[PDB]
Amino acid sequence: MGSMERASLIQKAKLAEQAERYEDMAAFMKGAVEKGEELSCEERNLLSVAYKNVVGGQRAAWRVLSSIEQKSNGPEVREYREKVETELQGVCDTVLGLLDSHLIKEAGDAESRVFYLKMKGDYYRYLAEVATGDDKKRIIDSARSAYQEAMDISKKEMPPTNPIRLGLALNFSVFHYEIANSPEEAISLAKTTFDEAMADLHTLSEDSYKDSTLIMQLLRDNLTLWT
Amino acid sequence: MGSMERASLIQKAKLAEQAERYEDMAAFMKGAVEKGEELSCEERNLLSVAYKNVVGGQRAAWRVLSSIEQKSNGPEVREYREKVETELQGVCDTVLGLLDSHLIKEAGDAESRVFYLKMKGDYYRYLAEVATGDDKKRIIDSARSAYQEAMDISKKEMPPTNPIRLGLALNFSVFHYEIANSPEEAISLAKTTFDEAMADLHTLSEDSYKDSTLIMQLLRDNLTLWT
Amino acid sequence: AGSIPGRRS
Amino acid sequence: AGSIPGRRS
Ligand SMILES: *Cc1ccc(S(=O)(=O)N2CCCc3ccccc32)cc1
Ligand SMILES: *Cc1ccc(S(=O)(=O)N2CCCc3ccccc32)cc1
Repeated sequence: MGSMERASLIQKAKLAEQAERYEDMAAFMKGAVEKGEELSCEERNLLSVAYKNVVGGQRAAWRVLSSIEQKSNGPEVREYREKVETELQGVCDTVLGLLDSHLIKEAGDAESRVFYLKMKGDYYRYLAEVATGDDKKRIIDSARSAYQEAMDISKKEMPPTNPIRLGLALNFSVFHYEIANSPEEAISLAKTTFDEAMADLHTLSEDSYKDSTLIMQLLRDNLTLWT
Repeated sequence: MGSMERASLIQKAKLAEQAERYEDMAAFMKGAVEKGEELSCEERNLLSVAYKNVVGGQRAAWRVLSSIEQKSNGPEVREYREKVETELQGVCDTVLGLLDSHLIKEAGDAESRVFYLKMKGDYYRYLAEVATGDDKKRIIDSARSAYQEAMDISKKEMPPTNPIRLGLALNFSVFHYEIANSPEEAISLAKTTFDEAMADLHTLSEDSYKDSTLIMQLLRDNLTLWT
Repeated sequence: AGSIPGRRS
Repeated sequence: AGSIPGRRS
């Protein structure tokens, strides 16, 4: 997308979202990141929405194929699951490459740095979902390390109702439950995050309250599923 | 897909549908058609499902973008609508190319020939939806001609409850209403098709009855919208 | 107006 | 379990 203006890529990413063309949206936002400038809050959300939707569809397809393959216990189901898996890994590697070159290193404000480290944890978590064996251990640790750095910054620099802090804790709790085989850590993190947010809601405007309580309900929904 | 076995392409098209990977499904079925053998009833449905879903998503996106563009009355919305439009036209040209090389000419049974001519009408109709001006006239006539040949065969060779005959009439009636500016022809075709199917339902088994009445309800739904 | 779906559903 | 959605909806 090197010949397209940054502002045109951003505008087209917004149009692609409205048209539910998320692969296009991700390609436009990759082009925008590769212009080399930092991203605003709105632009960070465009980048995350685009790739989360693309990889979310790949994950759903991989899960369908993996279930068929496991029930089967010819080579076609495995081959096609492997094709989808390789495509998913490629998208995760692309996102991780954008974060490493050079979004994270240029992100100095807590909001941007936590946002990008949360994304880094997420895309390593998606790699971990399809990984087997030993490199699987290192992929899991890479997710953990990214989430932990984001947690450390969020606890020092953001209030306990901040929606990025809350969403980070939500996703790190999913990591603990679904990837790291640590359901008690997942439950403890979700509960402590929920309770500390509840105690800070009194400080918020109506609009901030709506945002924080939305993510609190997601934490509660997981706690209900896990307990 | 030249190095993959026909039977593996078919199997992978079925898996891709289960995984809701319709672009993959269309690529597998294009590969299967290009093996050069005729398609069975089940394989014809795989081919149609795959491309109908791909182009259906493109049409929905084109409509979103066209509405934004018309409301706007920079170049980005038009450019992106044009990009989506070109991709849609490319998929339609691909399907039409498969039908012309060589599905239609090898289809001698009424069921297969009507099926492929109905598809030919449909993909010219999708081209007509985005066409402007004069070549638009020739595209409309190409859709009409394909549907008309399919109608002529279906009326001579299939009972009035046959689901392919019914779906052909449904789609040709949509062509008349939405493309050809002939709402009275659309209504007449839908009504006559419905009534002649109703009078032949007594001949059908439970399973055939369910299929014919499903498409009859689609004809009735359009008649309710149009009257 | 609706055209034929790809599958009965 | 649910992770954060891309948009509030
Ligand atoms: C990881 C993350 C958490 C919050 C946000 S947001 O900008 O505050 N926002 C948009 C995405 C989902 C959401 C849900 C509830 C409340 C706010 C949001 C972005 C990214
Ligand atoms: C164009 C067309 C019409 C019918 C058929 S089908 O094989 O009879 N079938 C599958 C697709 C949709 C459908 C709806 C109701 C009843 C039967 C069908 C295929 C293609």
